[PDB]
Amino acid sequence: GPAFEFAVAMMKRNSSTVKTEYGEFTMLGIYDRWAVLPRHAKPGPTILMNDQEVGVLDAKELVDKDGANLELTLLKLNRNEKFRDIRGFLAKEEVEVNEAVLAINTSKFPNMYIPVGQVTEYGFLYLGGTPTKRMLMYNFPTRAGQCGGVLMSTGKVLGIHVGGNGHQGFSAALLKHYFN
Amino acid sequence: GPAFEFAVAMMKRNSSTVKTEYGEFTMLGIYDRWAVLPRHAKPGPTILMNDQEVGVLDAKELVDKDGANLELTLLKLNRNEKFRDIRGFLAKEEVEVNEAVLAINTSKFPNMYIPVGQVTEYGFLYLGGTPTKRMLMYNFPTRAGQCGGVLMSTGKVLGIHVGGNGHQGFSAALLKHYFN
Ligand SMILES: *[C@@H](CC(=O)OCC)[C@H](C[C@@H]1CCNC1=O)NC(=O)[C@H](Cc1ccccc1)NC(=O)[C@H](COC(C)(C)C)NC(=O)OCc1ccccc1
Ligand SMILES: *[C@@H](CC(=O)OCC)[C@H](C[C@@H]1CCNC1=O)NC(=O)[C@H](Cc1ccccc1)NC(=O)[C@H](COC(C)(C)C)NC(=O)OCc1ccccc1
Repeated sequence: GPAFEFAVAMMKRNSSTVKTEYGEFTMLGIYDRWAVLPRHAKPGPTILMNDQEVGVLDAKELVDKDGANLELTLLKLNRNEKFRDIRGFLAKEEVEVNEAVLAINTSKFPNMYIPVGQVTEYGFLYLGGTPTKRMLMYNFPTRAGQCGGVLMSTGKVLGIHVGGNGHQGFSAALLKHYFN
Repeated sequence: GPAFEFAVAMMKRNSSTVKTEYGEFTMLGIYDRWAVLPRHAKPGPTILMNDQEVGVLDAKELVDKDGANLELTLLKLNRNEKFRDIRGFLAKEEVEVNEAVLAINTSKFPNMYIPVGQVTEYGFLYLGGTPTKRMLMYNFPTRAGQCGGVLMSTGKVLGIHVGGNGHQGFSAALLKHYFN
């Protein structure tokens, strides 16, 4: 009940629809001009953000202390408007919860809110052939076009949805310390 | 974008979670003390409505002019509070649209909003072995616990979700003339 309302306010204020040469994704703006997409979105020097071309100034594919893939790209947008700073709402570490909401917003799946239930610290996953770390697993979403979806509980942003197989979905943990 | 907002206001004001001896469903209140569930929910003389026992005074399984199943039960609740009258928001006939929202609200799937895309007049269906009429078909929902979900576009309630198979979902058309 509350998770839904937090989720709507967050998406309203910080999410956008993004098209890359590789598909349509949900994008979350974090602070300043920095936003986040799944690594596999591979944004080029320009993206379509809500139907509008927007330059990308820099794009950092995140990896851990040994170079393992984290499956997220941080992008800095070439736009004058700043995002509402939501770093305070980011989890400091991998979070497990009994109930979470996955919020997806594209032209194909507009305003989609999915209660995903239990979210567990899955850890290492061979995702699309790529060794990936800091995965959060949940049951019951799992369709093309949903990546970038934002995983949340009341008052926290836990992750960004990056993959799945069957009734299982996987988010990359979205950690406060990634930002700066 | 708009369909989502209409859908939230409708669920907020007219939907409830119902447990019968046969499962958990979304229930929509229509006017006065009359509400609607899928036929297969088979409500008895008492139901749990939002965690609270509520008497049922009468329950009518709808069929057409030749006795074909329509897969809906109209129930009259033994409670003093009246529902906000939404008969004005009901479709007068089977409606086809390119984009619709399916809204499901239970303790298991709270505050779930699914953009289901194209909704077509499927008509006759052998649903769970039962010959059923006035079905609306859409692609991409389709899980146990989602029946009773309310199918809507901006400003109209089209149907109530009753079945599915694979990536296909089916609503019973919710027609204005059923009420009175
Ligand atoms: C979101 C992005 C998209 O739509 O693709 C455009 C590039 C999409 C979401 C998943 C598809 C099925 N369910 C989903 O939630 N993500 C992907 O397709 C992932 C893309 C990718 C990520 C990381 C590295 C490289 C590519 N790929 C997968 O999720 C992949 C899908 O495989 C198929 C065959 C089901 C389509 N899944 C995967 O590799 O899972 C391995 C696994 C996990 C758990 C148990 C068994 C196997
Ligand atoms: C909602 C109610 C519920 O959870 O069951 C508790 C009683 C549920 C929703 C569907 C389940 C799978 N996807 C759904 O959206 N509804 C049902 O289970 C239906 C119950 C019912 C309705 C009407 C008369 C009698 C019973 N049953 C079905 O949807 C049925 C499911 O069959 C399985 C094997 C997939 C579980 N589906 C069906 O009969 O479809 C026939 C069909 C339709 C189109 C193409 C091929 C076959």
